Amino acid sequence: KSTYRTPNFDDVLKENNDADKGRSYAYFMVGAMGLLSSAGAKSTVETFISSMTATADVLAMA
Amino acid sequence: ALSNAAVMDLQSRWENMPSTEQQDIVSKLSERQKLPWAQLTEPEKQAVWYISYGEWGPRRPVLN
Amino acid sequence: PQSFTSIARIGDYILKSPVLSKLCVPVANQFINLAGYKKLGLKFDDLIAEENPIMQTALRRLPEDESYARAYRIIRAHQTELTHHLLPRNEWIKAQEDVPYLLPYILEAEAAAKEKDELDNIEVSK
Amino acid sequence: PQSFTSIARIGDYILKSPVLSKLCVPVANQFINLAGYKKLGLKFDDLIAEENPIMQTALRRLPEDESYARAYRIIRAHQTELTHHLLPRNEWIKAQEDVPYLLPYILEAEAAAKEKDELDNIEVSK
Amino acid sequence: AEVTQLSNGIVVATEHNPSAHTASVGVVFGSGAANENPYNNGVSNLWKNIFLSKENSAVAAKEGLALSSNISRDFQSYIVSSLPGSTDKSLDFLNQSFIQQKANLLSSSNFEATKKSVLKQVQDFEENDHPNRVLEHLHSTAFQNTPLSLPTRGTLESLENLVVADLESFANNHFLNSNAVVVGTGNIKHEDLVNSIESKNLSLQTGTKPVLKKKAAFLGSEVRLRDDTLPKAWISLAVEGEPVNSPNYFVAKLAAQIFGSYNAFEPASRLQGIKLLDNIQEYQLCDNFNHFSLSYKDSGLWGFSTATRNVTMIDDLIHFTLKQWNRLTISVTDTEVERAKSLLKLQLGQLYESGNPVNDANLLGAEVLIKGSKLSLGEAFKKIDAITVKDVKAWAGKRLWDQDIAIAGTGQIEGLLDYMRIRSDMSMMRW
Amino acid sequence: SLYKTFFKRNAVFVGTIFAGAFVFQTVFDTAITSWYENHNKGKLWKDVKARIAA
Amino acid sequence: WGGFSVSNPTIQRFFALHYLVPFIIAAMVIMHLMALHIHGSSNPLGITGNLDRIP
Amino acid sequence: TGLHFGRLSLRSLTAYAPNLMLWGGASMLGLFVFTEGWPKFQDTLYKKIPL
Amino acid sequence: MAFRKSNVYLSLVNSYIIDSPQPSSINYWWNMGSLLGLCLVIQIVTGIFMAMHYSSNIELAFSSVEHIMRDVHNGYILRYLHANGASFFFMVMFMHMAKGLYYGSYRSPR
Ligand code: HEM
Ligand code: HEM
Ligand SMILES: COc1c(O)c(C)c(C/C=C(\C)CC/C=C(\C)CC/C=C(/C)CC/C=C(\C)CC/C=C(\C)CCC=C(C)C)c(O)c1OC
Ligand SMILES: CCCCCCCCCCCCCCC(=O)OCCCOP(=O)(O)OC[C@@H](O)COP(=O)(O)OCCCOC(C)=O
Ligand SMILES: CCCCCCCCCCCCCCC(=O)O[C@H](COC(=O)CCCCCCCCCCCC)COP(=O)(O)O
Ligand SMILES: CCCCCCCCCCCCCC(=O)O[C@H](COC(=O)CCCCCCCCCCC)COP(=O)(O)O
Repeated sequence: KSTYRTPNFDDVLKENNDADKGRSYAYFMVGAMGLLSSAGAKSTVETFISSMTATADVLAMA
Repeated sequence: ALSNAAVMDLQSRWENMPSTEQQDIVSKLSERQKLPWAQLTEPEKQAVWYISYGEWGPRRPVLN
Repeated sequence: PQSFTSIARIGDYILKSPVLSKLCVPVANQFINLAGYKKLGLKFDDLIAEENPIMQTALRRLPEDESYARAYRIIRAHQTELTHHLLPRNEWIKAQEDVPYLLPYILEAEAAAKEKDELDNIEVSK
Repeated sequence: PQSFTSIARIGDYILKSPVLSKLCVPVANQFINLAGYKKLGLKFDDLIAEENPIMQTALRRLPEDESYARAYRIIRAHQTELTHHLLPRNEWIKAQEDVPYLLPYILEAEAAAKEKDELDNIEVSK
Repeated sequence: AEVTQLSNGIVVATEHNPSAHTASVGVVFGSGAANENPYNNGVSNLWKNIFLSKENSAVAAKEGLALSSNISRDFQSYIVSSLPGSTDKSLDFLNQSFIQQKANLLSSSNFEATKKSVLKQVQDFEENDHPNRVLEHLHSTAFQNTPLSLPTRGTLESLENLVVADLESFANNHFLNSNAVVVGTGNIKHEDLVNSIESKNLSLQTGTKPVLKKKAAFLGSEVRLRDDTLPKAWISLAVEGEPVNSPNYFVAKLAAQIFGSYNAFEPASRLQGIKLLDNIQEYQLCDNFNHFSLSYKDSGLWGFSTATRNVTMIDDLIHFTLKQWNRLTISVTDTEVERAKSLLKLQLGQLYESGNPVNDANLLGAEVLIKGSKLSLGEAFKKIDAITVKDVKAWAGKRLWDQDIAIAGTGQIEGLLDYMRIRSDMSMMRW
Repeated sequence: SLYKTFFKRNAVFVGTIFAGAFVFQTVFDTAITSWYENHNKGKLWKDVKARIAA
Repeated sequence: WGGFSVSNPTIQRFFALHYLVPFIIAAMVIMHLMALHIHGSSNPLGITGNLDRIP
Repeated sequence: TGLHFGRLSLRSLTAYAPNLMLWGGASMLGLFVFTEGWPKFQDTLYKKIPL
Repeated sequence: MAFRKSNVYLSLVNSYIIDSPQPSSINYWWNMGSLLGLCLVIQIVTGIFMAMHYSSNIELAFSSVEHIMRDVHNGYILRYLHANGASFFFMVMFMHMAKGLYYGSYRSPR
């Protein structure tokens, strides 16, 4: 078999590319992973920064 | 006789073959059938069964 | 770190004896296909680690046509194991195609570094 | 980071003016022997910092016979400074051997890179 | 300078030039390497070499006629050039030994002596011409499983299956009167050519060439023909371009004229106006690159082909180039367009208006087959004078901002990184 | 298109990731509190505070 | 402060911070010898030192 | 026939001034995410019509 | 060349986490090295923010761990992320010393 006959990728390939639709779906699931890694990363740097604030006992003697 | 480079692998090649050529090969094959058999070569013998009794158009399955 | 001269000294003692060849060669055959490097499409002499300088030597003395195929069955194995699959049962290395092709290039590089150290400690009797 | 095209514009305006050349050229050579680079045996263009590509260029276009002397007055100054001495009075660079030998190679390799930036930034009319 | 057309059942095109001293006359067919299956592939290349065979060119040399031929993706060509006093002696040759009789060329001696002489040229192409066997492997993987992926020269594995049956079966299907253009360039008047087809007959066939079932469709892929025993690393990288008769045809040619061509060894191709050359000259990342905008009937290509001895810094050549393609979308200057206007008008002023008539007859027949008439040069200069900076930005954001790419490489392309580190270079992540 | 507005410029891709994680922060916090209290009706303090009705 | 004036939350966090930062300085000095080693030390004449080097 | 430049061009600055303002908005939208729950910044952060 | 290769700091980032050629067949047991790097930052960051409230005398040791778990905002998070995360350090590491003991990563030249 020559090197110009590319093998079958037909059971992996899409049936309709539409390159503005297959790319507006890959950047959706990437963007959804970045959307919960911002709610999950505000709520991590809020845990450590608010832990350095006034504790419960030193608030009581105000 | 019929050349090797027209009936080689008439399984993946019957569909997406142009339609004027697609019934040109059944015209050449129908003249090779007016002979005593077992003189047709095997790429010419197994590729007349695919035309009459293959899986394309009719005899396509209901589900892919 | 087992020095193939020492393997083949033990290994040829087993095959030479009629009793031990009847006994532990059928154990050796069942051990080979239970390992299953054939199913990844490798011979055994792709599996040998190539970082000692003896085995680094014997991969330069190899001919070009065998060092091109050996450099392909490795890449088919890094591609098959990447998909967590096996090779299809036609592509498996059969029994006759599993021959020690790199064994004689090692036993002439091992005996050439054994002689280099037997001669670097020679004590001349005056 | 002063770009010798600029100081040759301010310098050659001072030299051409008869009032300023009487006034601030006697301050100039008084600044030179007070600086004391001749006493280590260096001309001034040995001192120009050679780590920018407009001056590393002009050190390749220097001829071979002057780029061997320049490679000696530097090592004669590294050797004189680490003994914490000065060169003897018959080895100081005199007032006439202190010539701008690297000024024409810089000024032609600085005005040939000003021209390259006036050609990546042309707004050609229609 | 004017080109006319007629029709008699067969189209007659003529670009008369009353200054030159030769007169090319030939037929240009509408089939190419995009009109054959991968099992008879190379029958278009094998028909050129029995037209240029020894017996057929010995009879043509007796009257003082030199035979040329060209096999491309979309069109074939069979041109017979001669002196201006032989506008009928070349038609009488072209009607005799190409159209009327084919039992002289396709004998059992002349076919076997030509089948061994193409197989020679293909084998010496596949292993000895590296910057062009990549461009075949770029088409063979950008448009794979589709008619625009077949090589024009034919694969070597398919070229040794061809018998004279497949040579004649291609002739009856594609050398037809509805598919052909009898073209004539050089020093021939138009009225002499059309009267010399009517005074002869020159009929080929009936018509109805077979229509393809699959159109051309770009598929972003890669192929690595790596070979460590080669002293360089050739790389062709491309996106889907504009096909011919597109409204963005000349914008895609002006977009590749911006980054132009380069040869590192010439002292005058190192002082060009491309901004890419400043990043490429500091460590000498390449020896040459040319930017192409190919344009076929159904689809096209757009990208660049390169060659490199610096095999460790390939991934800085591809990165620094592709970060200049992104400048087309976002911040291309007007001077980079006003320069590439003036070079493109010189680029295709030397292609359509050179001296050679047998090159003009290749580019006249390949245009009236598709468009129906040849677009003149004085009017195609007004289509380049009206390209703005916004039209390149509107084109580039459609065609190459974050689009898929097709890669083909050979040589020592170990240093070439894999797909998603090149495909992700198309978008800048700061725009 | 949809790609030409949102996912083309990265300056407006991460603009609507942060504007979609700012809305998700206040909504998902309210919709968990309002579920977790409703799952334990009768056991929280404001249910005991109302049931001390004398 | 961790409160309203300099108190027990402050001195307790000014010690655990003060223990830390010398292991940031000791990892910024390694980032300071790396930027030095690519071009070498200067020398009190201000000319190139690539001619006469000693280990 | 000369552009204003300091290795950045004025013609290449006005090609980013759209996208430099869109990046200022994508940072203020990133500042509002991480600095809510700050009760001082909630004087201008529950002024919104829901939430 | 590229700025990730041309800088003195970024080329350490480039040669280790961006351009480092890893073999293309390594399974998921090769992630335990990257987890131990994350699990080390978890112990260190939840050690600094916890040792701002910890007094180390024998009288105030146990009484100031309970001061963390009762009086500090999100103090129960820090003490539990770091007492359990230290026990997840040794479980990832025991699976990291057993990958290398299985796949022969101890042999020469390593
Ligand atoms: C913990 C503090 C520091 C350490 C361990 C340190 C270490 C060093 C060392 C070992 C050298 C080479 C020896 C030498 O060239 O003198 C050096 C050079 C240098 N340091 Fe520091 N340094 C420190 C602080 C600083 C500071 C605070 C500055 C400037 C604000 C600085 C600027 C420099 C410079 C410019 C050089 C190069 C001098 C030359 O080579 O000519 N360093 N440093
Ligand atoms: C490899 C890194 C570390 C490991 C495995 C580790 C492990 C532990 C363990 C097992 C405990 C006992 C937890 C318990 O039983 O409650 C502990 C407690 C503690 N560690 Fe670490 N630690 C690490 C790093 C650090 C660092 C960097 C700091 C301080 C800057 C730190 C400060 C503390 C403190 C203050 C306690 C307080 C007692 C407690 O509340 O548990 N640790 N650590
Ligand atoms: C071989 O290829 C690699 C590879 O190269 C690397 C790097 C990794 C990743 C491994 C690592 C990154 C491990 C290295 C870990 C360290 C160097 C630990 C350093 C961690 C720290 C947290 C440093 C300490 C610094 C601080 C604690 C500063 C934080 C400041 C604090 C807490 C004070 C806050 C106070 C105020 C006022 C804000 C791999 O996993 C890997 O395989 C894929
Ligand atoms: C006179 C005083 C005597 C006192 C003696 C006490 C001090 C002894 C000196 C110890 C060494 C001090 C300098 C350490 C240092 O700067 O090296 C850190 C790595 C720098 O590597 P490089 O040489 O810049 O890169 C050159 C490369 O070839 C080697 O780079 P690579 O090794 O890969 O970098 C590792 C960084 C890992 O970082 C990360 C992110 O993983
Ligand atoms: C330091 C101690 C070790 C920590 C182990 C963490 C190893 C993995 C790090 C993951 C960083 C992902 C960045 C990749 C990237 O930017 O690719 C960018 C874009 O990728 C993305 O958009 C991913 C969305 C953002 C993911 C947010 C993950 C944050 C979770 C942090 C958890 C670990 C602290 C470039 O990717 P491209 O070249 O294919 O275009
Ligand atoms: C710095 C190392 C931190 C690693 C934590 C890993 C262990 C998971 C437990 C997390 C508990 C602390 C978070 C929390 O209480 O928030 C809780 C919410 O849960 C989460 O969001 C966890 C998501 C973590 C995603 C991590 C993304 C990467 C961030 C990198 C650092 C910038 C409570 O949120 P709230 O204070 O109510 O806003």
